[PDB]
Amino acid sequence: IVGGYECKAYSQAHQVSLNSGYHFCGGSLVNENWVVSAAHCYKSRVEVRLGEHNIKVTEGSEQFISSSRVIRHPNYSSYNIDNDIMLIKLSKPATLNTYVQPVALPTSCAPAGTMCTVSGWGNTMSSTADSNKLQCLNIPILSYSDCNNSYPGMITNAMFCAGYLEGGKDSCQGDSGGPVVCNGELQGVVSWGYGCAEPGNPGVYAKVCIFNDWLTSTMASY
Ligand SMILES: [Ca+2]
Repeated sequence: IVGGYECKAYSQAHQVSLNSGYHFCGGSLVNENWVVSAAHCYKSRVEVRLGEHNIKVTEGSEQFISSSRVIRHPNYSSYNIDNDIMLIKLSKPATLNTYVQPVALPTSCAPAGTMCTVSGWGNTMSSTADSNKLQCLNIPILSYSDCNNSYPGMITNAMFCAGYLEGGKDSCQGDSGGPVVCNGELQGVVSWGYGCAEPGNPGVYAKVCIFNDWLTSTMASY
């Protein structure tokens, strides 16, 4: 997260760290057994760390659970990073408490102008911002025209832009797979962008509201 603020410890209870010897992506707990991330974060096996604030310090709030299965969207395509969503089945259910809570899947798509929160342990491009403690950022959803203008012809129906065309504030590498929460629901998944927090290069997110049929269909296929 570039230009954000350190989140109030555990204010983002659904936030998870994806770890394979080190933090490499984020994810969102959507229920006791499932995590939503980015298909570009795919690994056949990962350890999901819940209840985290400072990933480098044991706090007593964490839960480490290995995955029983990692399922990328059947239509994911890397050359254009389309359908950049993945489901992770936990090997054992998370324990919900003061530190671990799921985030609800969107009923409907949020329109342009909606103010949202993005969080993560990715690069902050700041000496002063410690990526080891969860960073938060409020970003507005951009219009389709501003989005397509920024990345001509590269925006599909499974993407939306959010952030600031002037730059300075954005998600960054390491934040990928993380949540974009708007009015208490998971609207996006940190996906891609050109650089981080650069003028004219807003962040691009996977558009969760068009994947609801696939998501629920899969969560019912345990
Ligand atoms: Ca910790």
